[PDB]
Amino acid sequence: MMTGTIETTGNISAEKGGSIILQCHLSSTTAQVTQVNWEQQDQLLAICNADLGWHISPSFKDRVAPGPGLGLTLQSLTVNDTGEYFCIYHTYPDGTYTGRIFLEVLE
Amino acid sequence: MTGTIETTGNISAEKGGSIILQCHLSSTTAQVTQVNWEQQDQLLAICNADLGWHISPSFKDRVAPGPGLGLTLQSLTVNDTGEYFCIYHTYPDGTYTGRIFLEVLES
Ligand SMILES: [Cl-]
Repeated sequence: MMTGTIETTGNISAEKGGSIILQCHLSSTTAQVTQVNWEQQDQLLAICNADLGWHISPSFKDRVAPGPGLGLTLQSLTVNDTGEYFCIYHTYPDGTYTGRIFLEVLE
Repeated sequence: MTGTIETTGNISAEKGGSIILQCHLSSTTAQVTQVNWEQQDQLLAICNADLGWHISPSFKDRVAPGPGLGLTLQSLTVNDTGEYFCIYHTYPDGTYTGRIFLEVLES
């Protein structure tokens, strides 16, 4: 019933120390994007709210720049950064769409 | 981090009658972007701070918005039995979820 789909930047590799762009895109729906959250299973990274702008959560402020667009740029990568990241689009009237990216930080 | 959700709890109600599902978000000053009413599988309604109520079309006959941020179900059937979720999408806090289990009865 819900027609939106999400593309993402895929399952990726960067190396210890570097940077990476996390990005998604919502296709195939005319619904309004009211907010995008970036999260892990257990943690919030950042929110773009259509009305209010970007908020980066304090534990990531140091090493995360908003954008480009609705994406996120991770800096100073460590091994601990390995795992799943999620771009969560909150929309009206369709509701929540979620894309997934797996990151692996290399030895 | 700081918010908590009260709900109307776990409920029994009678085949054919009506019920109010309600949640309240406390202990956070964060702005509520919208509140989704969902089952595990499906969206029932969204109340969005800018756009107002959307009642999802397949539920329009049996779900009336309100009171406030809650939902009223009418003409319950045994299928209506299950989990309902009130999912607050907020800035800068993120998502808080309240749970309500509905068990619908004969006699
Ligand atoms: Cl807002």
